[PDB]
Amino acid sequence: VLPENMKRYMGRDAQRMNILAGRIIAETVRSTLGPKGMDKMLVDDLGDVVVTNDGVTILREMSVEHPAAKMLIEVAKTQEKEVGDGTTTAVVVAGELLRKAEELLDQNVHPTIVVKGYQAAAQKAQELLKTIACEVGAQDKEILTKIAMTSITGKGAEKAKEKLAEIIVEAVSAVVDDEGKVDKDLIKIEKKSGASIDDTELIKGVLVDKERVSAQMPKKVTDAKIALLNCAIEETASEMLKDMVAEIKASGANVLFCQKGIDDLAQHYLAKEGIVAARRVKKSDMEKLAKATGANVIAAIAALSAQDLGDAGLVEERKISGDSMIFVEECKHPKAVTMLIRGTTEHVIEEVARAVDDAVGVVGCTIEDGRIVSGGGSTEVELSMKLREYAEGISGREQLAVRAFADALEVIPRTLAENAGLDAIEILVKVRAAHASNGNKCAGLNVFTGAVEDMCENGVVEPLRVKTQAIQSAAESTEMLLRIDDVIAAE
Amino acid sequence: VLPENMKRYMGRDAQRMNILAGRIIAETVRSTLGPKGMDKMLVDDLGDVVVTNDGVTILREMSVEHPAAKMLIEVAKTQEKEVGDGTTTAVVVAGELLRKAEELLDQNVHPTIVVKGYQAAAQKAQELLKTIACEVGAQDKEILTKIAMTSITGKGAEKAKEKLAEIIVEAVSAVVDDEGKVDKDLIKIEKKSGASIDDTELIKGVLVDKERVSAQMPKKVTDAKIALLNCAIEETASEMLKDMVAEIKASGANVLFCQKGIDDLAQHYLAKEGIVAARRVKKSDMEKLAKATGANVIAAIAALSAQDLGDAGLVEERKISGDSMIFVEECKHPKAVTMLIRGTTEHVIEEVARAVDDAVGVVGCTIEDGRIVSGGGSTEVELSMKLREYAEGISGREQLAVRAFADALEVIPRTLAENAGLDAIEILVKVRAAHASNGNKCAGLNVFTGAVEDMCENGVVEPLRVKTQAIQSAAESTEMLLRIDDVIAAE
Amino acid sequence: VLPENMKRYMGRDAQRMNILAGRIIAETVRSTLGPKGMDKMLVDDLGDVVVTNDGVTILREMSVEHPAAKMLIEVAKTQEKEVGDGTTTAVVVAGELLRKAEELLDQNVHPTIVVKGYQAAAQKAQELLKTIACEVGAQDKEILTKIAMTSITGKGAEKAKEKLAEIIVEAVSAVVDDEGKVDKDLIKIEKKSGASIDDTELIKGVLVDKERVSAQMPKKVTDAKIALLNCAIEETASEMLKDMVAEIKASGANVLFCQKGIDDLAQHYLAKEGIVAARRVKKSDMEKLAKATGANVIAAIAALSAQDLGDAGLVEERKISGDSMIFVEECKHPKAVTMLIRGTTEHVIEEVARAVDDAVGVVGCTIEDGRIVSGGGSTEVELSMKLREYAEGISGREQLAVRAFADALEVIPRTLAENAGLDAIEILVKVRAAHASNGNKCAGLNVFTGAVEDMCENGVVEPLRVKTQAIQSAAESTEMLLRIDDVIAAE
Amino acid sequence: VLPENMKRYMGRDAQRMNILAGRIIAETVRSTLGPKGMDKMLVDDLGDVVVTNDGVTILREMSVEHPAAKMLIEVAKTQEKEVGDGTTTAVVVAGELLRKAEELLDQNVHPTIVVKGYQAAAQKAQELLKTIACEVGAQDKEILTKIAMTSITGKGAEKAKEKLAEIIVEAVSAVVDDEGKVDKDLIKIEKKSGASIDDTELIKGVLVDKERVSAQMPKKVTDAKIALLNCAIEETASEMLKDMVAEIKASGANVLFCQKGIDDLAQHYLAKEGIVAARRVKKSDMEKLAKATGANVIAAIAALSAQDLGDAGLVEERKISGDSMIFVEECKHPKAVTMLIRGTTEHVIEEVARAVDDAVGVVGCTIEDGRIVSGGGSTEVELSMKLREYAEGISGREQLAVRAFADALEVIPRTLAENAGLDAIEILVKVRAAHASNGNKCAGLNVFTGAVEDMCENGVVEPLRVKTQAIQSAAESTEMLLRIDDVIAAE
Repeated sequence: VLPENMKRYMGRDAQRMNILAGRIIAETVRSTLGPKGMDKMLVDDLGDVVVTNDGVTILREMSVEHPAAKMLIEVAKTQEKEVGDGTTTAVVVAGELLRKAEELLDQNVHPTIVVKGYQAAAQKAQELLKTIACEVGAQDKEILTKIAMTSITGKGAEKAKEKLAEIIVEAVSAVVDDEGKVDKDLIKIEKKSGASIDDTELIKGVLVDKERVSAQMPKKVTDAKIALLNCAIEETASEMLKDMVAEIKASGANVLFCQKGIDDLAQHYLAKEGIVAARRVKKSDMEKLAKATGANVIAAIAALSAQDLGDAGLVEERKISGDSMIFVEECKHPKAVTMLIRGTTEHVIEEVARAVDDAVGVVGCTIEDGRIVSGGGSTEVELSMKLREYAEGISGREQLAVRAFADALEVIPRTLAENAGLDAIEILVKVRAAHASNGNKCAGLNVFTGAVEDMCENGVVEPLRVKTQAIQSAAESTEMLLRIDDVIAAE
Repeated sequence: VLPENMKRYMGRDAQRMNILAGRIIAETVRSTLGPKGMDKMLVDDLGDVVVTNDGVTILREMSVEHPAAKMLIEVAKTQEKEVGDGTTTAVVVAGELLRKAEELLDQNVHPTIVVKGYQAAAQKAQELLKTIACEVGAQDKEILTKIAMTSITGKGAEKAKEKLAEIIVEAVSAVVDDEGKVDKDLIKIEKKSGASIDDTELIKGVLVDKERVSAQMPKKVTDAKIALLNCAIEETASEMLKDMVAEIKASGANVLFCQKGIDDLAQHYLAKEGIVAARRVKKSDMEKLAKATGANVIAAIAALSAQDLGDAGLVEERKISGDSMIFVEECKHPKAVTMLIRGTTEHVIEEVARAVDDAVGVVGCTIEDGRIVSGGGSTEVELSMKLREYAEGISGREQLAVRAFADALEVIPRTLAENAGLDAIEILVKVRAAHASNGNKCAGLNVFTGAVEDMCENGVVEPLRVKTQAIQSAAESTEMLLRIDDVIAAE
Repeated sequence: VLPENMKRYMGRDAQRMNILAGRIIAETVRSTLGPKGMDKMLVDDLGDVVVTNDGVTILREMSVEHPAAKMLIEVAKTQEKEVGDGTTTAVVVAGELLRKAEELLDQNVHPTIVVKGYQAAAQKAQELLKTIACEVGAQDKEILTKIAMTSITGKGAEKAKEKLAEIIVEAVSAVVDDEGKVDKDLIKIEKKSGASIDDTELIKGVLVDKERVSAQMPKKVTDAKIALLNCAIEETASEMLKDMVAEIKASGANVLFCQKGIDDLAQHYLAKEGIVAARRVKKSDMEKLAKATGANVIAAIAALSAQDLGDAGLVEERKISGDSMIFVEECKHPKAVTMLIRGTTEHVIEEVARAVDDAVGVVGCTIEDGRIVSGGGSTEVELSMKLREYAEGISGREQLAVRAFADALEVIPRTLAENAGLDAIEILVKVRAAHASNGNKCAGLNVFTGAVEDMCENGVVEPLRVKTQAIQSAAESTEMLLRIDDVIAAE
Repeated sequence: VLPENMKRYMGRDAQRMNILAGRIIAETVRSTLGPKGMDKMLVDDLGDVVVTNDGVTILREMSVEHPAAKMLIEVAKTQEKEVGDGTTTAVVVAGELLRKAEELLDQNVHPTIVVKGYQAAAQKAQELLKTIACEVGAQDKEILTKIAMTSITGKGAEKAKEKLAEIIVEAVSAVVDDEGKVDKDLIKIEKKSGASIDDTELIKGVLVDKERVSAQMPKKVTDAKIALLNCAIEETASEMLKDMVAEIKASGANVLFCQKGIDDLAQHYLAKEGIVAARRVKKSDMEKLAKATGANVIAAIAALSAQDLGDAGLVEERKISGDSMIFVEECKHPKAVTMLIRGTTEHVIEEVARAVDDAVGVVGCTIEDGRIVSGGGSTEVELSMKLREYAEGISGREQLAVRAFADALEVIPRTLAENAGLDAIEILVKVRAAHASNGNKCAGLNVFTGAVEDMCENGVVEPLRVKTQAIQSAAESTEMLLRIDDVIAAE
């Protein structure tokens, strides 16, 4: 039926096969866990080399075959859609949770007991997270930079984490509009090598990596009237093409962004009419320009009127690290901003671009949801403490799964310290002792100095939503696996 | 003749081969039997992963080769066409019934005796079901929610089974029209992630997952005049295309649903005329809109007149979980309603969508047929009791098959308790003892607590039709097999 | 010469090969012999599963290779063309007749003797059948239902054999026209699941499984003027297509049956003119409609005139088991009727449809030929008795073949009782004893109770033609084989 | 040079190879020899099964490879072209004649002696046949039915040989025209199942298996004006096609036979003009109709005039065994007649059709040549007697071949009696004794009773031409072989 080399497992072997498939990914990602964790280099058939620490990105780029690992990927994609960050943590938690479930199955605990115990403990776990959640001001500069920096740290770019936090916090508050909802789509991530990471700046306008199509055209336009055409400026015969250019002139437009190309013949006439133009404009760029300038993207020139033109106070061609780019600024009511990321190398600012793509997200989450929690594994410990007590009240066979559920959380405090090169046993004893006496607001592990520390005092915090989503996704994906006991695959 | 690997059986081996083919499916489905049963993950050649408990769906998606299993599938499809739910139960009953038939053949009971005895006992079985059938009010809220919840339970979504029963009972009574017949086609199943299961609501109108094709177009239309065109709004030259748009305007239409695409050039002119439009409308959507608004779907614009326009009090673009959808509501006499299913994950509400597709069905059956019966295997036990007495009066060789027929019903009480992890022997003794003394309205097994209970008191009931169809289909499909003694297959 | 695997026989081996080829089919069909016989499931390369007891149908669907079995098929097709029923009996009789012929060849009886003896005994056999033939009234309700029921019995549908006999007897007398000839082509066999077998009814008009192509069109037409066009209602441009519709209107036609499709544009204009239409009409349907309404099927609209329109008192769209069908009734002089077969399942009424296709045939034969005979093997016994006496008068070597010819008839009394599970020896002794003393009108075997009974008293009779055709075809096909002693096949 | 499997013989081995090749066919046909002989079933690659006794037909249908057997086939085709019947006899005589020649070659008789002796004896053999030839009246009813019946006997259809002889004798005398020559092409052989062999009748007119193309057209035409067109009645546009129909009407034609198709549009207009039409008319049918009616087959309608129309008193559509056929009768001077052959089965009248194709031939030969001879091997014996005496006068080595030539004739008296199952030795002694004493008009073997009888008294005779052609063809084809001593074949 199947290619010679392909193997099949069934019944209890299908269960172990599935846990092992989950173990392959879970083991792969848990080595990237933490600020002191490693990264993966994925190299495709075409020679494209992608180096990252992002779990779902690794899972999207690599070649995963087994359905079990493919449903794990779906969980990783949920993590991205909801939080962005914590892609590793989510898989690691679910990984150990599955290991504990398989140990229960080995201990002759019926799958219906494992499911019940997990779903029970997860319901209380989220109640406990909401109980220990610390309320903060949605627009508090301090916590806004604390959330941001938490994600930033453990990266080479953390040398400028103060500048990075500044740019992201301001960008979020800029685009939040009302009080409030943060739409990431209002902030563009633009990256150009040159200068360093400290130089990165937020530009309240639209910056595109385009130049003025002809050396004969003006290098700047003031009180700019922006026209957006998706139809190429290409017409046979210079008489009709000239009329086209005269029609663009007739609109009162001074700046022309064409999604498609512009014929060299048209570029001559466009220059004669004093019209500055940029061709081959990205679909995204056409949209950002419409958002900022209020320009209306027109299909057919016949539909283009003076009322379809957008406004910009100044559209100017500027050079950065030698490269000519167009800055669209001083717009009446720009609904888009551009973050210009600087750095010593393209590949460095490629990492920064992704790092801040997350940071700008989690800061927005912190504003939208005014509950944050301490990091360094403090919450996971709190949950281990209280759920162990709950397990005793629950009793029966269910107490077996509930105890394992709570204990599963210890893979994070442990593997974190393991990647830090710390004593797995002693760290866990000293952290749990310090947590138990001092509290959750006086705990967690600082792998940066290699000692138990007050994570909250040190500004090591993360949104409640991140923590509760991690529990939600992990628990329901574990139950998902547990619900399946028969795999029917086509050839 | 046949590919090396393919095997052939003949005569008595063809009989055993056929029973074994039926055993393969019957064994596969009986593991999914009950609220505490498992589910199957079917993964095709393209990577599509489908996780379900539905028997016929499993049989449609999987690759079945043997003609015997393919005719079993036809039985499973009959179960869907008639009842929807109970796809597993029907196969399991028929499975054991075939096993009992093969035991009779082993006991040297002529196939004509097995057929006669089964057809005889099945005739009395349906008389017995009609005898024990409990009459209920067709519009009794209580029994309507009891039928609904019976199907709902054993699912993760049962946490909100009260909300789900509420939505389905109201939806059925809404579309029933006269007293009465329930047409499922009048209720749309729409599912969008966001919120939870408690939030699911019934919208007396038509909701489609479409947006306003241009940002320039109005976001809502009051006293809406809906036009339905299946011809794409695509015409070479802006003069003729403009005339087309002017012709749509001429109708008095304000809302335009086009089954095909709308050219960007047309979208400009449509906006200029204040016409709101949605393109690429699904064939189903074009029909639901015609049903609700009374709009007449027009092929050629030449045929479109003002008399072909449908009415809606308000057609409005609303965002749900960020996604823009069109709500068509306040129609004069809407003949279609939309059930908007909410939940924390797309894959969760994918299961809810199917769960309520059945629930809305069986509630409609309960209204149309005012007879319901107790669940938990109580009927199957009653039948075992009375048919054993009947068997004694029948006598001859026929009594052998009649006794086996009645005993075959015990696979359900047994496998149910087996999936529950209960004592197969003791449960059956305690249930049959409790049934015999207390009655059928004071019996059945509650696998939810793992004890014999009053299923009727607990609202664990199902339509008589479900139970009688299970007997009808199983008995005639067993006889079908029994009638065939020679398999003639092409290469 | 031939593919490795293919075998060749010659001379006396060609004779045995041919008898064995005849034995393969004869043995296959004799297991289906009788009301208590079995059926065959034929499954082709495409997955099509056909379950039947009809001999020629089995022979048409299966893959027969040997020329000898292919000429046997030709005999089976003659049986269908003449009688319809008795497809098994004919082959079984010929099968044993060939076995007896091969025994004679083994006994060193020259093929010219075997041929002479068979042709001699067959000439007297038909004289004997005409001698014992019982004359009945051509329009006697009683014998008409007896002939019908004889064919019907031994089927699951026999539970309603009284309703079925009623429908067929009335349908035959309805279409017989003069006194008389019954043309089966005047009775349509239509089958729709829903209800049961008792509900089957005869509709003196034409019922087609078509709906009203548009929801805008009238759902019924009174004093209907039916138009029949085989040209599709498809014309480029709405001006010419409108003129086409106006031309149909001009005819005075109110109902339009188009053999081909109808363009959606035309469906709009057709509705505007109040013309009801059905497209994709089957070639057969176009003919039945012409027969009933007297409508003239027109190729080109140019040829269509008001004189070409047929009449129906009422053409109405009605729903049955939910499905929309068109009933064409109250026609002035309908020359076609439709039998609407009801039942609990499509596959059940698929069997009923074939069962009554035969029943309506043999009743027509009984009317056309006023001679019928008793069943249960009574005639075959009578023939064994008298031909044994004739054999003695004939003498010589010819008497050897004549004795074997008469004895060959015993395969039917025997295999019938064998399929019934009765004593092959004792049954034959008790039947022949009862026949010899009481007569042919006081004999035959009742396999329904498993005892010798008066088949005539019990209404177990069949047309003389059936019995005499069985002898004619079997004898001449045996002689056919006997005449061939050399097989010359191409590669 | 040649495919592995192919063999080559040379010199004396080429001679034996050639005799063996002739023996293969000669042995194959001699089993079909006589009224009590067998037949052959030839089955091709497409599944076509042809059962016959005709030698040349067997040789045409089978696959013959060897050049020697292929030249034997040419002899068999000469037999058909000249006589028709006696295809077996001719080969058998030549077969033994070749065997006797090979025995002579074995006896060291030079091929020049074998040739000389055969050519010598064959010259006297034909003189002897003309000497014993019995003169009969060319139009003597009695001998005309005797010749006919001789060919007819030994067939299942001989039960009606009196009816068959009647039809053929009348048909021949009908078409003979002058005194005389019989042209078989003037008699059509038409066969339709239904009725029996006694019912076969001769229709002095033309019967074709065609119907009236439209139900709207007249079913009969009196004083019919027949038009013959080989151009299809197919014209784009109804205006030009109508003019075409009007042009046919203009001719005065009432009946139209079109060799090609007739468009449905034309069939409408043809009916409106009262023109009856039949399409797809066979090329042969177009010719027979021209012969009978005197109608002139026209290519282009432009060439069709009123003078080209043929006459028939009545052209009428009649049903036979249900099938609609056209009878063209009462023509002024019909030059064609149709023999309508009836019978219980298509395959039976397929044999009758060929049987009478010969019978009508040999009766014509008997009229054209007023010499006939006795059958039953009487002539062959006479020749053995006289040629033995001649051999003695001839002497030398030539006498060896001449003796063998005469003795070769004994294969017919012998193999005939062998197929009859009679004593090969005793029969030949009793026949030769009876012949020698009583004469040739008082001899021959009657295989029908299995005794020597007076063949002439019993009406067992055949045309002299048949007998003399058998000698001519056999002798010259033997010499042909004898003349070749070297076979040069291409790869």
